[PDB]
Amino acid sequence: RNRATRVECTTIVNGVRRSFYVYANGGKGFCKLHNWNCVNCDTFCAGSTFISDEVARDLSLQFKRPINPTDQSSYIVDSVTVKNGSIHLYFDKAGQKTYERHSLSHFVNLDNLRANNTKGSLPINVIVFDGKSKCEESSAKSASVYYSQLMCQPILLLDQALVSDVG
Amino acid sequence: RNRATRVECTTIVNGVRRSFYVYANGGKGFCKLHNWNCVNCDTFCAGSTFISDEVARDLSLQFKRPINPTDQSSYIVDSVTVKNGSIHLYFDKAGQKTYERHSLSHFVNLDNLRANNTKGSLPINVIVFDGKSKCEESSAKSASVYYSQLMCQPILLLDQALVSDVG
Amino acid sequence: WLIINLVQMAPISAMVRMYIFFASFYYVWKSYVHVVDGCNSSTCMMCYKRNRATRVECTTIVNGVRRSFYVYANGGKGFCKLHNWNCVNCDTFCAGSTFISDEVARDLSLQFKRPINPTDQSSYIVDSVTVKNGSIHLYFDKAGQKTYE
Amino acid sequence: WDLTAFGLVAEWFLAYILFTRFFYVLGLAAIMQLFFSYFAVHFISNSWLM
Repeated sequence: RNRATRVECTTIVNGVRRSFYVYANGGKGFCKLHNWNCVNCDTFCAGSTFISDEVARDLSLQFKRPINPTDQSSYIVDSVTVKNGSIHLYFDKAGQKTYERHSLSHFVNLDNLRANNTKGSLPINVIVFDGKSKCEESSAKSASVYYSQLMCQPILLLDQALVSDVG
Repeated sequence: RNRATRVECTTIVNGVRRSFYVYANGGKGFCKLHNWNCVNCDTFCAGSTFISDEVARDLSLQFKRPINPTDQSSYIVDSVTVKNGSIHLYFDKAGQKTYERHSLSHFVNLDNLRANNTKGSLPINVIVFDGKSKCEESSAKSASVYYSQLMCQPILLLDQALVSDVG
Repeated sequence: WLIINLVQMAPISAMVRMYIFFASFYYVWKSYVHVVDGCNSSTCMMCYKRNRATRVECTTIVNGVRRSFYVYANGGKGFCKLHNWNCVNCDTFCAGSTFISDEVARDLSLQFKRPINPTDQSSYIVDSVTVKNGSIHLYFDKAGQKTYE
Repeated sequence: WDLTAFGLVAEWFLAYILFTRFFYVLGLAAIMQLFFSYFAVHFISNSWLM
């Protein structure tokens, strides 16, 4: 019936309503795992379908049919260890302890990465917030879905106190 | 029935909704290849009809009748070679390897050409983005349809790393 | 009295056999559902997913041309806990062996949606040269230890 | 040779191909018939309506 490639939806960040697109296959396959027309929905490359939990229920409310989400919006870090110029971030995943690695060059300046920057884009997949301030944590949680929908793959949350002492 | 010259539609770039016009013949011919009233739809000159794939499905949804697109929104470059002050850009086209040439004077300053500049207009048909950053690639992909609808002919995408070493 | 009649309807063995029949049918139906439609746990790759194949294709940028290359695997037999990859004789260098570097490790981790561990650095710097018996010896430092070829 | 079972299997396969909303009630009837034929006797007493 529908050959559309992008699906529009809205989200609220910092008290304003933004918009972003959700990509679709366009007419091939059905992907009965989450009953959506997806293109290679197993890789975090650009252009791949990514249905977050927060927008899955809104999409399944606009389209009157059940829709199953694929990945959670964000996860909370628990431990970080530096090694030979690389940093490992540890977080839980469906009850299993996993880790991810990134370059240390991105952590030289936290201010351009924290929360809602002036540029409006994130250079890396992590975000830094103060754990004591409730408002900062709430704003980071709110912006997590938007930044995980603008680019594929989930967003990892870093506490400022935890990463302050390692750098 | 309709003698209108321009058709309105909308697109989303950088989280805001812009508008642009689509030109029509105005009452002569039917162009059964894509069942739309077009004026000389074989030349990339100004004022010619240009139906991109991304907006073709939206137009065929506003107008309850099938509409066939003419050209894809954008293509990805694969190789560049300089020669006697000229640069050739190689990209695939329907399974055939083709190339396009442009002057080297436009590449002296990449910053006024990359992504969404302050001016809001592109001086040439190419765009430069960082391949490592997912967000930059997504923004370029989103703006590609808008910049290929503001002016005729498709937009060619250049990776910043690829063109960095040749200049 | 209704409960008394219900509980004394049939002997225990008949009840057990009837429960076994329904349980077997339910499990057969669930297995049939699991065969076609796919399971939720796609991370473990179960058996309905690919990426168990011997070869994996990736791309890299050199000068002005994008080049492709293959990455080898065991095809499903065995798994390495240290490298988190289906490596084959990764401790020796030969035709058909596997080699992962940080320049490709991140891309492969992004493609497979799980972290992987690179095995060695891409390149090293030679600091001294010695020539003997018509042969040339190149010395370099690796992890604080002297090595030569 | 005899091939009645293969014919019945083909009929069931073609029925499963032509899936509708009312296949479930037929499957329920078939499984109930199998269950009743397999045990019977034990839980049938009095109650001529039953």
